[PDB]
This record gives sequence, structure tokens and C-alpha cells, in this order.
Amino acid sequence: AGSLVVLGSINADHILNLQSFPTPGETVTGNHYQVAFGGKGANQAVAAGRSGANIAFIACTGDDSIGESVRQQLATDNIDITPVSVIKGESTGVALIFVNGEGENVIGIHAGANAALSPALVEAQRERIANASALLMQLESPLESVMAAAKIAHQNKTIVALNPAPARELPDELLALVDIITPNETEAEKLTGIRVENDEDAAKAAQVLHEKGIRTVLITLGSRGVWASVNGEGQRVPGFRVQAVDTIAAGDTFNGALITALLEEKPLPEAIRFAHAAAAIAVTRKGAQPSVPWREEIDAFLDRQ
Amino acid sequence: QNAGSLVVLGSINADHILNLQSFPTPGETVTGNHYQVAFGGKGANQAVAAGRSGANIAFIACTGDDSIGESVRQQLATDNIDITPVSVIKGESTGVALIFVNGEGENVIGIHAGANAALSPALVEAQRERIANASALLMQLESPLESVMAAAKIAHQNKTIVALNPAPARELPDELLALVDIITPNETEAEKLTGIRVENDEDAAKAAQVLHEKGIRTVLITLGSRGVWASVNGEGQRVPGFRVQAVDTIAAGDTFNGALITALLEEKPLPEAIRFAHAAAAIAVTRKGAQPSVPWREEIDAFLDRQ
Ligand SMILES: Nc1ncnc2c1ncn2[C@@H]1O[C@H](COP(=O)(O)OP(=O)(O)O)[C@@H](O)[C@H]1O
Ligand SMILES: Nc1ncnc2c1ncn2[C@@H]1O[C@H](COP(=O)(O)OP(=O)(O)O)[C@@H](O)[C@H]1O
Ligand SMILES: OC[C@H]1O[C@H](O)[C@H](O)[C@@H]1O
Ligand SMILES: OC[C@H]1O[C@H](O)[C@H](O)[C@@H]1O
Ligand code: ALF
Ligand code: ALF
Ligand SMILES: [Mg+2]
Ligand SMILES: [Mg+2]
Repeated sequence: AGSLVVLGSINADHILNLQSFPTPGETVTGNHYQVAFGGKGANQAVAAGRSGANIAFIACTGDDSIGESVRQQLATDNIDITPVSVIKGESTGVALIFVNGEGENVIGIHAGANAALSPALVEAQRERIANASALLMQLESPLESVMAAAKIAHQNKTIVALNPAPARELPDELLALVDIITPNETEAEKLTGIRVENDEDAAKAAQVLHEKGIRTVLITLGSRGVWASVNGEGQRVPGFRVQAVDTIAAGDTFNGALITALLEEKPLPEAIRFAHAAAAIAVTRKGAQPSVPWREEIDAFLDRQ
Repeated sequence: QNAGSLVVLGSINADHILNLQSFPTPGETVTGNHYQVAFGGKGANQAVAAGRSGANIAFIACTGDDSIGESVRQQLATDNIDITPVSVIKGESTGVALIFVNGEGENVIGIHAGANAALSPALVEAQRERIANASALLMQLESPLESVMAAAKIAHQNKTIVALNPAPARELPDELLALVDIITPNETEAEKLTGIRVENDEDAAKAAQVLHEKGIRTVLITLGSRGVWASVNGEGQRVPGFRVQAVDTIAAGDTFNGALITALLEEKPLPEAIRFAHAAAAIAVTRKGAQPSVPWREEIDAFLDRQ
């Protein structure tokens, strides 16, 4: 299979499960607290690595203890971490997460070292990106850097996969360089101005993105699967049914597993199926990276289906 | 010389504070502009305020048998606090608080109780004599209610003044309220306890009357920047605080409580004592973090002797 390069963030997640989100000036006591590795970039790199991809990770951690700790872990996740830089005088990103009884969450992020992943660090990886089969990025890294990497990938026929999260508007200049975009419903609406409530809303949101120059649009619909569309022709690919416990990193797992499948030359529908399986398993576990399944587990899940 | 002895019974937390523009909304993700890890917990914040402002105080609390716990205990000892009553709970982690602070300076807090949940009636009973011989007992609501109740009863039977900062906000049984001598709710807490929303010196008085009838003689309802509505058995007087540029109001109330009791134990009349407390709190709101923002006595008097 071809080589994958993931460029993104690394976070130390602090997760507190509680009943309800604490309104202003208020205080709430949780029932479970967990400190686990997170960050969309790292989560997606782990999903790729564990699912069987040949992946290298471009990222930055701080020169702190947690940073050394996450780098050691990532290496055991089948990830080439040579491209992971240690930023002197900077702390490793941190995420403060609240989960209510309804499973919905609120995320506050301290970028830390992640804000140091600059266009300069990207240029230093020019050759790595040019020779890769695909480049997977999210929006927890500086936009200028994501833009720079996208241009290198474009100039070199390297597939550009962009998970537009966290939600935000993006310049047409970037969108034009994307081959595969994976917004969830809130992200699709934020990018196209179209709210996605049903499959019909999805198709209209996808059309906007196709017109922006993105050939493959995959709008994740949570438990409803995903609306897969290739230049206007699309359909919803249902996911698998499971009892959710924690959906943090569900989307990240979907992306990492998806690209692994595509790089193994599995047709899109099959690849999405592979991705849904990995994601389904992920939602039945707690924490971001701890809940990311391995290839053996994914295929097993698929075979028991 | 030394004023009466003060005993603070409450929580200990390690705060994880993220300053951001706007609190995020469901399913949302926001990037803040500043992150800080500092010592917190209403119990500890109030103990530090008392210690730093000059009180003779001992602290009944629990930390976990983790590194952060040993770290906070060592720090507390340097804040003029007798930490002999601080227990280390084996197999438990120290309390943690996750905090978001928006552009206006307000905050929201999510708490992982940890070892704080282990501060039991049994640990309180072990301090029976310490509480009985103290001039005052200061507590909050981040410790098990059963324990606060037990401590209140011991203090009551021994004429030990019971000062209760009813935070975080929640309803309390009449059985507890009856044992309180001084209660310091903020507006949301007053409303939560009396069912009366407080928005001005008319409502405050009405909320205060409800508490007086529950058996609490001294009711002090903090009004944020508007100071406090001080009331002793129906006779209420408003006491304005000081004007300063706020940066972080986390622990403003905690600082108020710790400084207040120190002033009262030095026999300063209530109005003066509240002024002393406002000064300490004012300084606290101009600094970041909970305990790091708590001022020392020298600083408090300076601030005062300059007004
Ligand atoms: N409740 C669920 N049950 C099974 N799979 C889910 C569930 N929620 C999400 N997934 C899986 O993870 C993917 C991403 O879900 P989604 O919520 O849209 O993304 P994100 O995690 O970024 O918000 C889905 O397409 C699906 O494969
Ligand atoms: N903006 C402020 N300016 C000056 N003092 C303040 C300010 N906010 C709080 N304080 C001080 O701290 C005390 C308690 O503040 P308040 O917001 O009512 O309580 P809490 O912090 O528990 O919610 C006040 O009585 C005052 O002395
Ligand atoms: O998508 C989930 C991730 O987003 C945030 O970056 C947290 O670190 C978490 O791991
Ligand atoms: O009152 C502020 C405190 O409340 C919570 O206990 C946090 O730990 C913080 O230090
Ligand atoms: F960049 Al395209 F269709 F993916 F123009
Ligand atoms: F305990 Al009281 F008035 F403070 F009865
Ligand atoms: Mg999970
Ligand atoms: Mg402050």
C-alpha cells in the first residue's frame, strides 16, 4: 500500500463525565475522570497506524514530560514519529473535556506546542509529503501550515484528505486543493451555510463542496453513518449499531481507518464500511486514543457481521 | 496576642484553568488563550486566605497519595497553616477541577472529588477535641454533607463559632442551617437556599430574613463588585467593596471568607472585618489562579492604609 502522512495536533486529554454542563458561575461534580492522550492529529495517526497503515506523523509536542510520554506511546502505535518535533520552551497541547449524561461534550483547547507547527516545519517535510500517497490533516494546526502542506501535496499528486474539525469557515484557496473532505454535520453546515438534517440536506451541502473543487465529500451523520458523494453522485452508507459509552474520537477513528482502507485499494464503499467498523468499536470504549481499535479487532468485527 | 484558633474543614483541588473568549457550546470546540495549573479547592483556598492574612489556623482535609497531593501539602505548610489535620488517602487521587474562564472573567467549574469524598464523619470525630477547642470552624460544600453536619454539631455543642460558605450552590437541610452562626452565600447561593432571587438591597434583606428565621444570626450575602449585604438578626447594612480592574475572580469569595474570619477572630467589629475582607478579595481579583492570587497580611494592610 502507499504511504500516509498525517499532519496535526497532539493533546493530553482531561475528561470529566458529569450529569449536566455547569451553567456560568456554577460548579458540578462528575462521576468519572480520565487523563488520556488526544488531539485530532494524534488520534487520526493512531487509528491509521493501528488499522495497518504505513504512516508517518508530522506534529509538535512540548519539551515537557507528557510530551516525551506521548511520543514513546505513538511509536508503539505503528507510527513513524521521526517527523514529530519537540518544541523547546513550550508545553504540550491540552484538552479539557466535559461529557454530560446525554453523551454530548464541550471541548476547551490549549494549543501549546501545536501552534508551533509552522509553514517552515512543513517545508522541512516537503520531500516526505511529495513522496506520500496521501496527506491527512485536521484544523487543530495553524491554517497557514495546513495550506502550505496542501499545496506541496497538490504539486506532487499526493492525495489531500481534510477533516475540517474543529468547525470553522475555510478559504476557497484551501478547499480547491482538497481531494477528500470529511465534515460532520455541524462542520458541513459551517462550510456551506446549509444545515444537514436529512439525506437531502447532505446532498445539497456536498454539492457546494463539489463546486468548491472537492471531488469526494463524506458527511458523517453520527449513528446514521455517512453521506458519501463523488462529484454529485452520492448515497448514505449506514454505520453499525452499538451501545455507545464515549464518542470522543469517533470521527478521528473514522478518518484514520478510512485512509488506510483506501490506500489498500479497497473501493470507497468498502473502505467506508471498514471505517464504520473501526469507529463503532471506538464508540464502545473510553478516551480518545485508548478507544482506537487494532486491525485484528476491526477485521474480527467485520467477520462477525 | 494570638487571636482565637481557627479550624478550616474542606476540599483540596488541583485546578486546570483555561482562559477563553466564550464558553464553548454543546458539540463545540474552542481554543483558549491561556492555560494554568494551580492549587485550588474552596477548603484550601479559604485556609490559605486565613493563613496568609494572619490567622492561627489548622486545616482538616484529605489529599490523595499522589505526587500532586504531597506537593499541595508542602505548599500549604508555607502558607502559615497547621496541616497536621490533613490526611493522605491511600489508593485515592487528589481532587481536580477543570475550569473555563471567558472574556468577561466569569467561570464554570467541573469537579473530580477524588480524596475529598473520603473526608468522613469518622475523620471528623477524630478531630473532635481540635474542633471543640477552636474559636471558630469554617466550612464549605465541597466535602460530604454528612461530615459538614457532624463537624457543625461538635462545634455547636462546644460554643465553637460555625461559619459556613454555602458553595457550590445547593439546598441545605434545616438541621444544618440551625447550627450556623455566620453564613456567606453569594447571590445564586442565597436564592438557592431561600428561593428568593437577590438583585438589590431589598431582596438581599428578604433573603437574609429567611436565613435568620432558619436560625442563622449573621448573614452576609456577597454581591460581587457591589460588596456585601451584611445582616445581623434582621438589621442589615450594605458594605461596598473596593474598585479594581478584575483579571480573575476565581477564589474571590474564598479569599473573602478566609480574611473575614481572621478579622473577626482579632475582635474587629463586623463592618471593619468585612472591609478587611473586601480588601483581601479585591487584591485577589486582580491576580490569576486561586491560591496564587491570595494576598498576604502585609499586602492587605498596605492596600487598606492607602485607601
Ligand atoms: N452512535 C454511533 N454508533 C455507531 N457508530 C457511530 C456512532 N456515532 C458515530 N459513529 C461512527 O463514527 C463516525 C463519525 O461520527 P460523527 O459524530 O459524525 O463524527 P465526529 O466524531 O467527528 O463528531 C460515524 O460516521 C460512524 O462511523
Ligand atoms: N469585580 C470585583 N471587584 C472587587 N471585588 C470583588 C469583585 N468580585 C468579587 N469581589 C470580592 O469578593 C467577594 C465575593 O464575590 P462574589 O462574586 O459575590 O462571590 P463568589 O466569588 O463566591 O461568587 C466580594 O464581596 C468582594 O469583596
Ligand atoms: O476529536 C476528539 C479530540 O479533539 C480534541 O483535540 C481532543 O484532544 C480529542 O482527543
Ligand atoms: O472557588 C474557587 C474554587 O472552586 C473549586 O473548588 C475550584 O477548585 C476552585 O479553586
Ligand atoms: F481539487 Al478537485 F475535484 F478534488 F478540483
Ligand atoms: F444558631 Al442561631 F441564631 F445562629 F439560632
Ligand atoms: Mg471511545
Ligand atoms: Mg483572580
